[PDB]
Amino acid sequence: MSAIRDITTEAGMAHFEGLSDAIVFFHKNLCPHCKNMEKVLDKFGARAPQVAISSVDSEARPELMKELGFERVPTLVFIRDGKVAKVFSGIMNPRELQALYASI
Repeated sequence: MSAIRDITTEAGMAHFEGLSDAIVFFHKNLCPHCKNMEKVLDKFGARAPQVAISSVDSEARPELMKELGFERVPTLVFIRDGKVAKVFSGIMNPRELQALYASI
């Protein structure tokens, strides 16, 4: 169990138009690599109640990835005022993810 769950039911620009401060993780089904970042985001969100964090299957949501320029990779996307304010593809530890968020 963790606070980071797959949401396809509302995601992308039409959900971003409603939000003030949020984070979306574009994970994949097969690849073991994506599965780690959920545990990182859980520990990151546990001490930050005021940000809306979720994940989303990039193989179910490929029409969005076309607009941000993503290929097939574990991408963290950060939304402020409904605008993409910060973005990166890959994995990191929860110590260093604090500086990534602080940079925004």
